[PDB]
Amino acid sequence: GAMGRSLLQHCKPFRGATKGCLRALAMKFKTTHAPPGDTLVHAGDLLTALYFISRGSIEILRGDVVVAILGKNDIFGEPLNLYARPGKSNGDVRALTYCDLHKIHRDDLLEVLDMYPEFSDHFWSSLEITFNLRD
Repeated sequence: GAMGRSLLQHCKPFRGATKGCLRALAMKFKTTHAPPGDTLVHAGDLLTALYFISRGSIEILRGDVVVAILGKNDIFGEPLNLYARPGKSNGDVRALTYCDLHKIHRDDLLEVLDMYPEFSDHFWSSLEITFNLRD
């Protein structure tokens, strides 16, 4: 489907997902369309979603200082497989330009990966989170 094809643009983490696995992931991902200036994550928020940027630019702030710019195929959040509870964000995440993001909630991603344990190992090993927001 269209979402599955969109997710494949994030090459390495989705490499090797079978049709059933990619379909199950795609059903839980949503496309977020953020206009300039919209804040996607506030400092201190629980890190309950993983974000893949499809296009557009994102500002990461620590305090009110811009500390990173993320763009196409960059990823932000925290690895979801390391703790039973979500961490809190060390920074604000805001759109610089119009942005299209693929967003999956933590609970939904972990539930899908329950059904695909070998893919889950590949996913967390090959995920290279561009900006780890864990405080």
